[PDB]
Amino acid sequence: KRPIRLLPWLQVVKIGGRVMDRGADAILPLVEELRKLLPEHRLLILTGAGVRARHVFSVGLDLGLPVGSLAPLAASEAGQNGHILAAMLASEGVSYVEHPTVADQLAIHLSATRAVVGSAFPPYHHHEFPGSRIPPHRADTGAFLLADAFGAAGLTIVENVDGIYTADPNGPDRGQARFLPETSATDLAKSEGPLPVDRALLDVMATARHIERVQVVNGLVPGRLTAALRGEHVGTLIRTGVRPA
Amino acid sequence: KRPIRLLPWLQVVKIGGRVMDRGADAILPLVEELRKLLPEHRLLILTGAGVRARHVFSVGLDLGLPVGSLAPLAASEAGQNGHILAAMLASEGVSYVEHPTVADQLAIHLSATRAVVGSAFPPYHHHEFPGSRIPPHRADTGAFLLADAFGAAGLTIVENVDGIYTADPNGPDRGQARFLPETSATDLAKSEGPLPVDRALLDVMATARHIERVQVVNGLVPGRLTAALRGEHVGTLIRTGVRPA
Amino acid sequence: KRPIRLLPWLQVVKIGGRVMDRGADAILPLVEELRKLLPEHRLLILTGAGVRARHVFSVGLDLGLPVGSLAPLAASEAGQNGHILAAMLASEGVSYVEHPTVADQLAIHLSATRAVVGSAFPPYHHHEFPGSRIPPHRADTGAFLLADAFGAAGLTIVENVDGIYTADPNGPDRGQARFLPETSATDLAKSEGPLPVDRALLDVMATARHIERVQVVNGLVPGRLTAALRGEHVGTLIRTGVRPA
Amino acid sequence: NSTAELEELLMQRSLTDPQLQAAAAAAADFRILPDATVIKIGGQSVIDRGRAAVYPLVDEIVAARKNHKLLIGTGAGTRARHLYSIAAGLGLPAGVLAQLGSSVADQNAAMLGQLLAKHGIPVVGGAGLSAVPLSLAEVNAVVFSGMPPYKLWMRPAAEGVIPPYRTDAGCFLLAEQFGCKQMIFVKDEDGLYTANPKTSKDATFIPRISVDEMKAKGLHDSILEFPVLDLLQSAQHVREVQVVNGLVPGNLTRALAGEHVGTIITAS
Amino acid sequence: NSTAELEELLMQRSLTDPQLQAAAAAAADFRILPDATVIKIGGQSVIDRGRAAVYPLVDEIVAARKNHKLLIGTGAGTRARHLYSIAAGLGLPAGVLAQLGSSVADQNAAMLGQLLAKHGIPVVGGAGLSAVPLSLAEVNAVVFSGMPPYKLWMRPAAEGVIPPYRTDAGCFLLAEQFGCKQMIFVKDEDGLYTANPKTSKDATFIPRISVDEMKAKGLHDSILEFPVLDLLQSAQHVREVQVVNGLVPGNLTRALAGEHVGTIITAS
Amino acid sequence: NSTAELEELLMQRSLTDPQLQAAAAAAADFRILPDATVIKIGGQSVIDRGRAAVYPLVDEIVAARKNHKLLIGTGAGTRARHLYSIAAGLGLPAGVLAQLGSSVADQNAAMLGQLLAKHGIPVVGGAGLSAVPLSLAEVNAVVFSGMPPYKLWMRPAAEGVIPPYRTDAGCFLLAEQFGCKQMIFVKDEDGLYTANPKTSKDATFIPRISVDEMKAKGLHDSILEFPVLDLLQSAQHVREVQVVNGLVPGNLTRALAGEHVGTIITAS
Ligand SMILES: Nc1ncnc2c1ncn2[C@@H]1O[C@H](COP(=O)(O)OP(=O)(O)OP(=O)(O)O)[C@@H](O)[C@H]1O
Ligand SMILES: Nc1ncnc2c1ncn2[C@@H]1O[C@H](COP(=O)(O)OP(=O)(O)OP(=O)(O)O)[C@@H](O)[C@H]1O
Ligand SMILES: Nc1ncnc2c1ncn2[C@@H]1O[C@H](COP(=O)(O)OP(=O)(O)OP(=O)(O)O)[C@@H](O)[C@H]1O
Ligand code: MOO
Ligand code: MOO
Ligand code: MOO
Ligand SMILES: [Mg+2]
Ligand SMILES: [Mg+2]
Ligand SMILES: [Mg+2]
Repeated sequence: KRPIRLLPWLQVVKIGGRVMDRGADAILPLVEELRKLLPEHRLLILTGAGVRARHVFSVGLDLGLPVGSLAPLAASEAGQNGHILAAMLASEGVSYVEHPTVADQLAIHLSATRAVVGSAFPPYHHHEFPGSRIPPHRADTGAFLLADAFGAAGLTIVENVDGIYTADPNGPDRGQARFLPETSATDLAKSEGPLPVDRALLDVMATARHIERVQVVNGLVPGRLTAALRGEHVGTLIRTGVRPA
Repeated sequence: KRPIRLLPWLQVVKIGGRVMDRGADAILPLVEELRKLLPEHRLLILTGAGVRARHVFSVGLDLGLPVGSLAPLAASEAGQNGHILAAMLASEGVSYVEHPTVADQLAIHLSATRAVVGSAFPPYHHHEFPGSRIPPHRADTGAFLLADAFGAAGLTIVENVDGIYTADPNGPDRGQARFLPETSATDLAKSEGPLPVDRALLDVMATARHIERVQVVNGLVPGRLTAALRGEHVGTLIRTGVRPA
Repeated sequence: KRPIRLLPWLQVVKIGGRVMDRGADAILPLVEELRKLLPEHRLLILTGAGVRARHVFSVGLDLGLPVGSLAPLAASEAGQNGHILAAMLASEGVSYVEHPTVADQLAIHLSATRAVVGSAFPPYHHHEFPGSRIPPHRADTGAFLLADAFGAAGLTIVENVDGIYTADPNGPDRGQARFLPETSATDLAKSEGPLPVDRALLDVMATARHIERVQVVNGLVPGRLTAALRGEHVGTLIRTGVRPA
Repeated sequence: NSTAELEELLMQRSLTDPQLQAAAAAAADFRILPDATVIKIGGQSVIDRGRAAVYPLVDEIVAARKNHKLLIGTGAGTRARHLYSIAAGLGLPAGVLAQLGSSVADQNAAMLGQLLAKHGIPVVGGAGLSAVPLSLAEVNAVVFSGMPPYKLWMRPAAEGVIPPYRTDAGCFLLAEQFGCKQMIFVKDEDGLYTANPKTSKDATFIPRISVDEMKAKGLHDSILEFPVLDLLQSAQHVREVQVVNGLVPGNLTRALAGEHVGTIITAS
Repeated sequence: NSTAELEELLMQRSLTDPQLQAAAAAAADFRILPDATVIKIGGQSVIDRGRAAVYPLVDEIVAARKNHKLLIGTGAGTRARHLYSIAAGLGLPAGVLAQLGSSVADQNAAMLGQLLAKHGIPVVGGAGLSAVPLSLAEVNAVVFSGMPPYKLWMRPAAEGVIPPYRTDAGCFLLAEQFGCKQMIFVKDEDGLYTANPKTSKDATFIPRISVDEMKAKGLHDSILEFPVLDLLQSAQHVREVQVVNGLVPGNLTRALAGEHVGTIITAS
Repeated sequence: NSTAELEELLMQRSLTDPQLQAAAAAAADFRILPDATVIKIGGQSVIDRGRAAVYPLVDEIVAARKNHKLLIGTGAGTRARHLYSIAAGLGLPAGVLAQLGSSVADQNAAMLGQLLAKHGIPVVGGAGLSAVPLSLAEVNAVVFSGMPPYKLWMRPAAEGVIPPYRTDAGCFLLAEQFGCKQMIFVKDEDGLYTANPKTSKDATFIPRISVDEMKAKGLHDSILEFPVLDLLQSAQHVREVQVVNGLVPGNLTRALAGEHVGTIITAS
C-alpha cells in the first residue's frame, strides 16, 4: 500500500518566478484573486525564482562555480519573491514561512490563518545532483515533492502562458507550437524540446504516491486559478501516472 | 505564598518512549484516543526516549563518555518520537514544537491549535549533574518540571503497565510484585528497588509548587488516559506533597 | 504617492522601561487594563529598557566601549522587560515574539491570538550611528519606525508622567515646568532641554509616511491607555507632520 | 559557446532549452577544496561497535591529518533502522523517515567530536566552507554528519518508503560538489566480492570494477547504496571511489598513501 | 566629567538631558580592531562583471593578507535594483525593500567565499568579533555582507522608498564602530571628478576633498551614498575614506601600502 | 561488570534498576578537555566594578594563555538582582527568573569579548567543544556565559523563587563534565573566613577545608553557592576548587602556577 496522506485537505499553488517579474501589472490582479480564494481553500502558496536567478547563473557560471553552488543562490530569489507576495496579503493575515516551518509545522500555521507563503525551491543546496551545470531540482520540482509527500488534494502551477505547447510559443519555432490540453508525464519525458516546467518534475511524477494530475494555467488571466482549484479544465493537465486504489 | 499559575488551564500528558517502541499496534489506538480528546482539553503532549536511548548509552559508555555527553544524545530520541506522533495527528492540526517555543510561546500556540507535541527531556545537556553514569533528569522529570512551573491543572504519565508495583512486573522477581493504587513521592523515594518513573521525579515533587498528584496509567488500554484526565482513578496515584492554600 | 498600509488595523503600544522598573505596584494595574483591551484591538505591545540600561552604560562607558557596543547591550534589557510582561498575560494567550517574527510574520501571529509582546529597541546594533556616546535609536524610535512602516492606526507611548512639560518635572528646574497638551515634532526638535522621548523620534517623525499623531499618556493612571486608544485627549499629543491625501 | 551567447540564452529561453544547457556545459570548472579527501565512517560498520573500532580510527585520523586534509562524515546505523521500522509500520512517507535518519548520523558525529576535541578537530556544519580549520596544521580536518539536507523533499524510491539517498550519497555529493580529490568509504568488509561474503562462502574478491560491470554482475546494490553508482557516472570531479575495511588497523592510512587496499569503483 | 557625576546623571536624568550627554562624551575611547582595514567590493562595479574583475581581486586579497588585516564587505548590485523596481512598483515601504537588498549582498559574499575557501579566508557573520581568523597568519581576513541590519526598521529617505542606508553605509559603520584604521571603497571609477565621467566628457579629477567642499560643488551624491558623508562628519574613529578603481590590477594593494591612488574624502 | 552484562541490562531493565546503575558505574572514564582550566569572573565582584577591575584581569588573561589553556566564564551581578526583584515581586516562578539571569551573564561575556577580540580570544557558545581556538598558541582561550541552560526547567529551591543553580554551578559543571584539571572562582574576597569579612571584624581566614567541614561550621552558603558543595561531592573529575581575589593584581596568574593563594575547598 501507499503511505498515508498527512494533510489531505491541503491545496498547493506554485507561482512562476517570471510571473512575479512582470511587476504590479500581474501581481495586483493575482493578489486580488488569492484574497477571494482564502475562505474557500487551505492554501500553501509557493513562489519560483525568475530572471534574477538567470543573472546569478550568468555570474556564477562565469566564475566557474559548480552546480552545487548555484542551486542555493537561485533559491534566494524565490524566497524574496515569496516575501513580496506575502507582504501584499499581510492585511488578510498571510505571511511568509521558512522551509523548516513548512516541513514540520504546516498544520499549526494553517490552523492559525487561512494561507501562508513559502519558497518553492527544495533544500538540495550543495548536495544537488551533478551532470548539468544548471540546477535540476528547481521550483516546479520542489512544489510537487512537498504536495505529494503531504498527500495534498492537488497542485496547480501558475504560468505566464496558457499551458504546454509542442514548441516554445515565445521562441524561434513559435510558428509550429500546438497547444496541448492534456498530456502524461511519461509522454513529455520522451520529447526533447524545451518545456515550461522542470524536466525533473516528470521524474518525481513517475514515482508519485498520491497526486494524480497537475494543471498548468495562465495566471495572467483572472479566474483560471480559481477554476483550476475546482477541477475545471482551463489549462494543460499533466497525468502523473498514479491510479486510485 | 507560592508563585502564580501561568497556564492554569493546561493539561500535560507524557507518553513513555517504550510505548512508542511497540509500533503501530500501540500508536494507532493512542492516536485515536488523542484525536477524541482534542476538543475537551488544552493539551501539551510530551514524548520520552525509549530503547534507542539505551543503545546510545551502550555505545557512549563503551567509549567512556561522561554523563554530560550522554544526556543530550538520549534527548534526540525523545524528539524523534515526538515528530512521529505529531505526524500522525497533523490532519487534526497538531505539530511538533521546539523547547524554546514551549518555554516562551506555549500560550500563542495553544491559541492557534488545540494541542502540540514536544520532547519531554529537559535542557540539562552538558550541564547534567554528576554521580551516576546514567543521566538522571530524563523524560518523567522534564515533564513535571514544566507542568509545575506553568501551574498546569495536572500531569498524566502514560506507561506500558497498569502502574507502580512493589517490584518489576517484567523482571526476575515478578512473582512478588504487588500493585499500588496510591502512594506518596516520599514513600517511593525511601524504597530501593526499580520503578517505572525517574527517581529524580520524586525529588522535584518534594519541592513542587502547584501540582498535587500525578497518575500513572496504561496507554495500552484504550480509555484510561481519557478517564485519568477527568480525575478518575484507573492507575497509580502519586501524591507529591503539595497541599492547597 | 505614499507606500501602502501593510497592517492598517494594527494598534501599537509602547511601555516605558521605567514604568516596569516600578514593579508590581505599576505592572499589575497595567496588566489588568491590557487584559480588558484584548477584545477591543489588535495589539502589538513593545517594551523599553529602563534603569538596567543606564547601569550597562555606566559599566560600558567606564570600559571605553563605543556606542555601537552599548546599543545592543541596552536592547537586552528591553527584551527581558517584554518577557516579564508577556508572562503576566500568558493565561490570556499572549506571549513574547522575536524581532524576526515581528518584521515578517506579525500577520499570522495576530490571527492566532489577540496580542503579542516584543522589544521596542530596533536592530541597529553595532551599526548604530556615531556622534553621541549614548545610543540614539532607542525604544521610542524603534516603536515608531515599526508602526509607520506597517501603516498602523496609531502609536501610544505609556510613560510614568502625564506628558511632555517645558522642563523636567522631576529635575532641578521642576518649578518652571509647564504641561503641554499638544505640540508638533518640529517645535520639540528646536528646543534644547530634556524630554521624555528620544530626540531621534522627532527626526523619524519628520519623514513619517502614515502616522499623523502620537499621544504620550501616564500608565500609572488606570484608564488613560484605554481612552487614548479611542482617540481621547488624556495626555500630550505630538503632531508628526503627516497630512491626509 | 561564447559568453555573450550564453547570457543571451539565459535571458531569452527556458532553463529546459537544450541550447542553453549546452551553452552552460562549456563554462569553466572551479574546484573549491581540490586538496581535501572526504571519508565516511560507517554507522553499523564501525561506530555502533564501540571503543574496539572507534578508538583505533580516532588514532589513525589524528596521525593522518599531519599529511592529509580530511573531511570526515558519519553514518547512521542501528538506531536509524529502528526508526525506519517504526515510521514505516505507521505508513509515514519517505520524506518523514529521511528527517529521522539525520538525527542518528548527527548523534554519531557528536560522539566523535567528544573524542577528537582535545586534538583540535571540530564537529562542524558547512564542512565544505570550513576554511579556518582546513588551513591550520594544528587542525587540518573536520567532522560532519552524513545525511543530505533533502528532509521532507526527499525523492521517494520506486517502491517502499525507505529514503534512497542516505549517508553514502550525502558524503559522496559533498566530495563531488566541492571538487575534492578522493572519496573513501570505510565499511566492515574488505571490499566488493562476487557474492555477499556475509551470506556466501564461495565469494571472490573484486579489487577494481566499473559501474557498468557491477550492474551486469547484479552487484548494483551490494557494498554501496545503488543510487550512488548513478551519481558517480554523472559526476564532474570525483570519477572513482574506494571502499576499505575500517576494522583493519592502518587500512585508512594506507589508502590515503595510494596503496590499493579494498575495492576501487570507477565511473567508466 | 568625573565618573561619580556621570553615574549620578545616568540614574537621575533622562538620556536626552544635555548634561548627561556631555558627561558621557568625556568617557574613554576603546578601539576593538585598531589594526584592521575594511574594504567594500562593489556589486555592479566588480562582482556583477564576473571572472574578469573578480579573479584578479581574489588574487590581490590572497597576497595582501600576508601583510594587512582585512575585513572585506560585499555590495549588492543589479539583482538588488531589480527587486527595488518590483517592490517600489507595488508601493512597498523602504523597510521591506531593505530586507530584499540584504539577500543580494549575501549572495555576493557567498560566491567570494566559494573562491577564497581554499586560501583559508572564510565568509562570516560578526566580522568585527571574528577573533580567531583575524589573529592567524594563515588567514588574517574575513568576508561579510555589506547591508546593515536595520531591515524593516530602516529609516526612510525624505522622498521615495529606496533605502537610503545601503552597502556603503553598512561597511563604513562597521569600520567606525570597531575603530578600524582605514576604509577603502572599491568601485569601477578612478575616483571623484567635477562632473560624472560616465555622462560628462570635460570632467576633472579630484584627488582630495572634504565633505563640506563636496556639498558646495553639488557632489554630495556622486561616487558615495550621500548619507555616508554625514556619518563621516560624525565619526569618532574613521575620519577619512578612500575610493579606488578595482578594475585596475594592483590598485587595492597600492592603497593598502599608503599610495595616493584614487580620491580621499576627509570629514573636515 | 562485563559489557555483555551491561548491554543485557540496558535492554531488559529500567534505568532505575540498581544493577544497571552499578554496571554502568564500571564504564571507562574519558576526559574531553583534560588540559584546560575553567575560570569564573565574578559579575558584581569584578565586572560591575568597571575598568579598574576588568582591565588588569584582561591583561592577566592575555599573558596567562601563553602557558595555560583557559575557559573563562562570566557571572551576572547587579542587573540580575534587579530582575529577580521585579519578577519575584510579581510572583513569577524560578524557571522564569532563571531565563532573566542568563541575559545578564551573556551581556558581561560580550563586553569582555569587545576587549579581548584584538588579542585573538573569542566569545563562544559551546566552549567545551571549541576545538580550534583551544589548539592554537595564538588563541588558547575562550569566553562563555556562566548561567546553565535549564531555563524554565530550573529546579526550584526548597523555599523562594530565586534560581538555586546560577553562575557558580554553571561554570563548575562545565569543568566537571569535560574533565578539566582545575576550577578557579575569582571573587572580591581573599577567600573563606570563619565569619563574613564584610559584616564581621573578628573573622579568621581559612586556607583549606572540606565540604563536610564547611557545613559543620555553618559555612555551606558563604563564598560559593551552596548547591555547588553537593555537586562537588558527587563530581567525577573536579574534586576540589579554589577561590581567589580578582582585585589583587597577579592573583589569578599565581593560582594557575600552583601557588596556594586563596582558599581550597575539597570534596572530601
Ligand atoms: N513547450 C513549451 N510550452 C510552453 N511554454 C514554453 C515551452 N517551451 C518554452 N516555453 C517558455 O517558458 C516560459 C516560462 O518560463 P519558466 O517556466 O522558465 O518561468 P517560471 O516557471 O515562471 O519561473 P520559475 O521556474 O523560476 O518559477 C514561457 O513564457 C515560454 O516562453
Ligand atoms: N516497580 C515497578 N513497577 C512497574 N514497572 C516497573 C517497576 N520496576 C521496573 N518496571 C519496568 O519499567 C518498565 C517501563 O519502562 P520505562 O519507564 O523505562 O520506559 P518509559 O517510561 O516508557 O520510557 P521513557 O522513560 O524513555 O519515556 C515496565 O514495563 C516495567 O517492566
Ligand atoms: N520635558 C520633560 N517632560 C516630561 N518628562 C521629562 C522631561 N524631561 C525629562 N523628563 C523625565 O523623563 C522621565 C521619563 O524617563 P524615560 O523617558 O527615560 O524612561 P522611559 O521612557 O520609561 O524608558 P525607555 O525609554 O527605556 O522605555 C520622567 O519621569 C521625567 O522625570
Ligand atoms: O513561523 Mo510561526 O512557527 O508563525 O508560530
Ligand atoms: O513554532 Mo510556531 O512559533 O508554530 O508560530
Ligand atoms: O513565534 Mo511563532 O512564528 O508563535 O508560530
Ligand atoms: Mg515554468
Ligand atoms: Mg517510565
Ligand atoms: Mg520616555
